[PDB]
Amino acid sequence: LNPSLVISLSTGLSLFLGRFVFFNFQRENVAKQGLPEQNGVTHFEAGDTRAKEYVSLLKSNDPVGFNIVDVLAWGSIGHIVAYYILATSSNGYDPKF
Amino acid sequence: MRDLKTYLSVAPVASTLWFAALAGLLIEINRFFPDALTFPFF
Amino acid sequence: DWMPGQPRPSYLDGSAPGDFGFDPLRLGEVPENLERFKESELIHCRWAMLAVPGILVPEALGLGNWVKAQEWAALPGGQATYLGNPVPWGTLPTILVIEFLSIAFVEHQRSMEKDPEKKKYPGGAFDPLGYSKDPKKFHEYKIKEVKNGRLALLAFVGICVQQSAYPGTGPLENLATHLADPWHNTIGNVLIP
Amino acid sequence: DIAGLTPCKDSKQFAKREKQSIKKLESSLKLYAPDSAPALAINATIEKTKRRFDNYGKQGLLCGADGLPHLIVSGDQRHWGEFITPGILFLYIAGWIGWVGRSYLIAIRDDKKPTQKEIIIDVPLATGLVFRGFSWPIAAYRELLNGELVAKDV
Amino acid sequence: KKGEWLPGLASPGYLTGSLPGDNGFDPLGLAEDPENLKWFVQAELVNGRWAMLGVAGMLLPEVFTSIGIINVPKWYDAGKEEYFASSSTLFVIEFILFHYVEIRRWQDIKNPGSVNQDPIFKQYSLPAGEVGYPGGIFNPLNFAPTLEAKEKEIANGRLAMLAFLGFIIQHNVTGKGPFDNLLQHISDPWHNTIVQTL
Ligand code: CLA
Ligand SMILES: CC(/C=C/C=C(C)/C=C/[C@@]12O[C@]1(C)C[C@@H](O)CC2(C)C)=C\C=C\C=C(C)\C=C\C=C(C)\C=C\[C@@]12O[C@]1(C)C[C@@H](O)CC2(C)C
Ligand SMILES: CC1=C(/C=C/C(C)=C/C=C/C(C)=C\C=C/C=C(C)/C=C/C=C(C)/C=C/C2=C(C)CCCC2(C)C)C(C)(C)CCC1
Ligand SMILES: CC1=C(/C=C/C(C)=C/C=CC(/C)=C/C=C/C=C(C)\C=C\C=C(C)\C=C\C2=C(C)CCCC2(C)C)C(C)(C)CCC1
Repeated sequence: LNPSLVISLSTGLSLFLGRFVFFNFQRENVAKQGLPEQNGVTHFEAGDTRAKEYVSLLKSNDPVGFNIVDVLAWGSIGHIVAYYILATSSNGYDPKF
Repeated sequence: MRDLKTYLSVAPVASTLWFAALAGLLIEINRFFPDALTFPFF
Repeated sequence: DWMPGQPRPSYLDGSAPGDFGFDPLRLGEVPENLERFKESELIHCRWAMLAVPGILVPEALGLGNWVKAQEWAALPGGQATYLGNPVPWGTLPTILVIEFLSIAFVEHQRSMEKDPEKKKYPGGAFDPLGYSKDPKKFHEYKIKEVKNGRLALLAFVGICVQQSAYPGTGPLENLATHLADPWHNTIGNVLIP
Repeated sequence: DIAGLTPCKDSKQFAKREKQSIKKLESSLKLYAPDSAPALAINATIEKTKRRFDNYGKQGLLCGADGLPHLIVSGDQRHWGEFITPGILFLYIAGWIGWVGRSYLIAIRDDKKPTQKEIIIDVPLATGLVFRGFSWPIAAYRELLNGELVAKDV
Repeated sequence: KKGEWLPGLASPGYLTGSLPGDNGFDPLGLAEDPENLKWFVQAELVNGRWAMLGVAGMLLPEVFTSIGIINVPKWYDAGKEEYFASSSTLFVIEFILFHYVEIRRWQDIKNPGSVNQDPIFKQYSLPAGEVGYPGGIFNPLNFAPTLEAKEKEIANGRLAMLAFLGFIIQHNVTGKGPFDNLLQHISDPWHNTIVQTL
């Protein structure tokens, strides 16, 4: 009901899940999938300057590598689910058994 | 006789005789049970 | 052998616990698929075995059937009831989030393993009584586990299909109505209305 | 009833169409002599029409708002006589034809000049072969199971 | 002399008289393949045995009730008479039992000898007989399975199958049991035949 409470709780919980539960799984999957490549070379290696990975802002001081991009991602997931909860709880819709 | 049989079994002649017989059979079946739109026996 | 007189698949010898050569569709042809299949089978068997008593025991008591006990959630004021008393945190969004989080964490922790024998039979913290000491007695326990698990899976299938056949009834109710008049009240009326 | 249609026996537009058809046929009859060959032919046609409509009502066909019979082919057991048992009959006859022709082709495939027996049909062999189509449903089934219906190596 | 179904016609080569009842009758050539012949012999055995049992069941009760000993209904209408159990219950029980026994028979047919053993009591196995002819417990009186008796079985089964076909067609066209038809024909054979029936 209280939008701030629900949003903050859900976002913090999603960040906790990303940081402590699914962290290693996601890192392993992104490692094994790798960068997108064309004709065997990555997009940057083919001459696409803008395809270069932004190595600057991706690095972090977190012990395990939790950086900016994944805080954005997990917080976005948390907010999406939080607003789904809020809208659906205040919608007043009721199915009939 | 033998050559008459041979020519009488050549594709066109055999086909025309077969189709004449089939047409006659179907015509008689329709005549006995005309205007049949379903199979009512079972 | 699952079928006296039918030749057995080559990749199923009979050494695995519960191997009876049943694989008509030959799904376990590839060994790396067969290992995952074995783990999945044990997980399903364990869930069904831990569930079926859960479907039956509360029904035997003065509570509703397995489908009525999970109908309170469809109401605007849904609130759960355990052993005849209303639980406090019974409202749906709670139960839902707590269950999702606990199950996700436990399942991920389970999947973070690559033995792959402890993948199916982990042990340690999950074997307090320590029944896995004698390697051959452990094998017969494995056989009994898989057999009872398959039986429980079949029982759960029967429960669900009965529920579909007669909506709003429970397995014990079906058993009681069968015992009331065996011959007339059977599956036949369902098969041939 | 099914698809909002009504039985032809109790339908009204069906009866109206029946009456109109008979009226149209009778209109021509009154012109000729009462007992001439054209009059007899027209009377026979009228009787045929009456019998047809009575039979359609009898078999229990469904009639739409147009007043014409409609065929249900969904599989309803009340209408298997409309498409399913005629369908089975057609499948039997067509498989008879195809199996007999295939048997002939396979039989004549071993000669040095098979084409000669194709433009000039070897009737003696054909008369023996045509009767295999009585039991082709079994011959084809065992042909498939035995694995030689379909040409391997292709 | 293997028995000729057409004195003037030679018998097919694939038929050699080894099988009981081999009279060389196969105009359509349905057994050109040894495997097809091996399957069809078992099919004929089982069909004939079922036909014999069924025709006996339809005939004997009818004549017995006609002469006045038991009061059973006709075979065609015997389905309505209400028994101690619902019809569907009886059907499903029969389905289970037959689904077991017929699969046992099938396993015997596919690879002979693999199902001669009782699956519950490890002893009590069937004597190593031949497909379609499983002796042992199925033959308590132990009548000799001599070849001549097998031919008699085959002939009686063929007669029974013909008789069942006649039973059903006569009931469809006339509308009563076969024995009533025979009695009516005997009363006046020259005015009670298929011609007058049709
Ligand atoms: C999801 C449950 C599950 C799974 C994953 C397995 C997996 C396995 N089983 Mg098992 N089994 C099960 C349930 C299961 N079983 C049940 C319920 C029974 C009792 C009927 C058995 C009885 C059984 C025997 C007797 C044997 C096996 C064996 C095996 C292994 C080899 C067969 C194989 O590779 O196919 C893999 C199987 C699957 C991928 C599951 C198929 C799922 C498909 C897609 C859907 C099935 C449709 C189903 C009929 C729907 C019913 C619905 C209802 C309305 C009726 C394998 C590891 C053999 C073995 O060697 O054991 C080690 C063996 O002999 N099973
Ligand atoms: C199985 C069978 C009958 C079984 C009957 C049963 C169980 C009846 C049961 C009941 O009655 C009771 C007891 C009590 C009743 O109240 C109820 C019912 C339920 C009704 C008959 C088979 C009957 C089978 C028949 C008639 C088969 C005929 C086959 C023929 C003629 C084939 C001939 C040829 O095949 C050859 C041999 C060679 C080929 O090359 C050429 C051709 C010509 C094709
Ligand atoms: C320092 C640190 C810490 C902490 C920290 C924090 C707490 C922070 C943060 C943060 C956060 C917490 C973040 C977040 C998030 C993010 C983002 C980036 C997001 C998002 C979302 C979105 C964007 C959405 C949108 C939408 C829309 C608009 C539409 C509709 C609705 C929705 C929702 C869908 C600690 C002490 C623990 C430890 C050490 C380190
Ligand atoms: C029931 C029905 C229906 C439907 C159905 C369906 C949809 C199904 C199917 C089907 C299918 C899916 C089929 C298939 C097939 C396949 C294949 C693969 C095959 C084959 C065959 C062959 C190949 C043959 C050959 C031959 C013969 C045998 C004949 C003659 C000779 C020859 C050689 C030609 C409907 C509803 C409409 C209506 C009603 C009826």
